[PDB]
Amino acid sequence: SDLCLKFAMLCTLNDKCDRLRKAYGEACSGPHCQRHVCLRQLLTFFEKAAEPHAQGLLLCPCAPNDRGCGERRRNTIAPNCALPPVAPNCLELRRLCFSDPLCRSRLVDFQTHCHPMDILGTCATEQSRCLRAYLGLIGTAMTPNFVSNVNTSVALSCTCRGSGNLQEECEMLEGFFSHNPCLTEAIAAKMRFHSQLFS
Amino acid sequence: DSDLCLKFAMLCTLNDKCDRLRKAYGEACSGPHCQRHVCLRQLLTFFEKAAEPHAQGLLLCPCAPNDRGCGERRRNTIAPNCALPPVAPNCLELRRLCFSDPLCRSRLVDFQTHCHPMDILGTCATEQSRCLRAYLGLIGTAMTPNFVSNVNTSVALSCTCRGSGNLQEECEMLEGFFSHNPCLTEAIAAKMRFHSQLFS
Amino acid sequence: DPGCRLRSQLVPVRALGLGHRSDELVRFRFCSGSCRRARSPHDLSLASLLGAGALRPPPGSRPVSQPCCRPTRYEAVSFMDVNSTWRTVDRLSATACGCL
Amino acid sequence: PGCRLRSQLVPVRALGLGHRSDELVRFRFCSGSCRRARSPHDLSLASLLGAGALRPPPGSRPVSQPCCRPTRYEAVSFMDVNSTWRTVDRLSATACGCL
Ligand SMILES: *[C@@H]1O[C@H](CO)[C@@H](O[C@@H]2O[C@H](CO)[C@@H](O[C@@H]3O[C@H](CO[C@H]4O[C@H](CO)[C@@H](O)[C@H](O)[C@@H]4O)[C@@H](O)[C@H](O[C@H]4O[C@H](CO)[C@@H](O)[C@H](O)[C@@H]4O)[C@@H]3O)[C@H](O)[C@H]2NC(C)=O)[C@H](O)[C@H]1NC(C)=O
Ligand SMILES: *[C@@H]1O[C@H](CO)[C@@H](O)[C@H](O)[C@H]1NC(C)=O
Repeated sequence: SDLCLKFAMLCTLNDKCDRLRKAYGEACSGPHCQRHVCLRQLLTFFEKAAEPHAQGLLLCPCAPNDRGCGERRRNTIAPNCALPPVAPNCLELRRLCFSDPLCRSRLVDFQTHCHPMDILGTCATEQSRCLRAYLGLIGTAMTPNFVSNVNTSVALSCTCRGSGNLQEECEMLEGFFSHNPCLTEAIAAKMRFHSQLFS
Repeated sequence: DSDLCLKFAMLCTLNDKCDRLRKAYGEACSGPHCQRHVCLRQLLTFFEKAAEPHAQGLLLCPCAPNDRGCGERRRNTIAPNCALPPVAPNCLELRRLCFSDPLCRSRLVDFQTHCHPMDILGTCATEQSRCLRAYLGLIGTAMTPNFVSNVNTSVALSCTCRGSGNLQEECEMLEGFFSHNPCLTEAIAAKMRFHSQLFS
Repeated sequence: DPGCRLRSQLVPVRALGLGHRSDELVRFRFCSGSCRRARSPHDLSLASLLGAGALRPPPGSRPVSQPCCRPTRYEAVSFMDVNSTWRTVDRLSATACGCL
Repeated sequence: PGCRLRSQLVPVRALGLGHRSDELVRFRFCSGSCRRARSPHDLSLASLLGAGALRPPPGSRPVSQPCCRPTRYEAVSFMDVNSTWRTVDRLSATACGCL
């Protein structure tokens, strides 16, 4: 079985992690989903779960052609429940974030730790602090997730359509997720680690 | 080698209706406890409601002469340690207590009507089966009759004629109607023979 | 009828384990039978797991996957003992049954 | 040994739920003896069963003890083979009793 499933089961084996995962799983299930309740439970998960368990659960490696592994990784946070059905403009998302003191705090942290210092992936701080700040956005108004079940790219649920005079500022925000060597290499490194750990 | 008193108890247990009625008075009449009036009322219901042949099998059951276990079962079948006052009163006082309650007066009237001997031989004034039903109809009243012994079939009220004074004869007459009455004796004896034969 | 219900049998008082000795037989009534109608979602999944070989046996008795057929009401049993004395033992015999 | 809450990881596929999954879940259930408050009826039932005085009825045999049963429950949640989160209410025991 794939390593995404294995790391999910490592969480299940841990009484504390299993309880936190079941809790958001329950809050984020079904078509009857209550978005704000799911988001609260996700925030709680990443807040309270042991970092190695939370990172293993989400930042799990998938072979080239393992669509099932990637689909699992992509749905681990229950994006159909957690993300709005309609993607807003990305700056609006940031605005909503600024409007909430917890979210505002989480965005500042991510902007601090995941700032790229060069094309090699050097972060402003450390790789591990970047990952922590990144996962700290999950359950906020700016919840990032994997875009594909065949690759490891990650993005917000937003668009830069209807941006007008604010096109570049908008694409710049998207770029912090799509075109960020620090974030990309921190995720890729952790995934390599998880592969090598099991091997 | 069960005795026939035990066997007849069990024929009752085998009949749904009789089992429930026997269980009812057995419960009401148990224990050093026992509310005597509840026991008496469950006895009255039992003879009222049980099929006559089941009720007569239960009580008028035959015992071999030397079978004291059978006789003791028969003598305790109506739970006399509960049903009867622990002091035996004068028989004429007891009848007076009987007379005070319309039901008891009526049961005593029918026993006198059906169990009166029409001759010295013991022919009953009506028929033996009517006498037995009237005799059993006194069980649960103030005038409850019962077997007196575990070694013979004699029956009596639980009363004495001692201290009857100038009324000694009137007392003995009432007592005697139960204790030495050829109609009643013959009716009981025949039913007991029938019981021995049914099981032979 | 294998479904939970009141059953009746004539038994020796001697087999009831009462310490009063009697030569009598009594009707003794008890509850037994299936309660699969009253199974919960938990019960149904527990029955599936057992049917599937999925559970290690816990120590002691097997888990039950359905309500138990049990008395909801009782009555006394009465009999004459070997000394010709009437005895009554309370709450000995069932009078009604439930899937509990 | 006595009546208690028990816990095991089981295949979601064994739960009889229809939704298919490759996940294991923690499942809790109740089992064990309820031999404590021993009732007159149960004492005699057990005596009669021990003396073989009872012909076995059709179906299940009678029990001479209360049954170890759940008294409270919680949901079970898992991702199915299509990576959709599913939840089933009141599937797993959280407390037991002798009922
Ligand atoms: C069926 O079997 C019964 C049970 O044995 C016999 O009934 C007994 O019959 C005898 C003889 O008639 C009765 O004897 C009488 O005792 C009276 C005292 O009775 C009380 O005291 C004893 C206490 O030991 C109790 O058992 C009883 O319940 C009473 O509380 C005496 O006062 C009588 O005494 C008189 O008669 C004798 C003999 O003539 C005289 O010497 C005296 O001076 C006095 O006049 C008498 O002795 C006995 O009481 C009866 N017991 C019972 C329980 O009824 C039946 O006779 C027998 N039936 C047949 C038809 O054979
Ligand atoms: C991964 O897939 C998405 C859409 O499926 C695409 O837009 C993105 O550029 C891909 N990322 C990489 C690094 O190939």
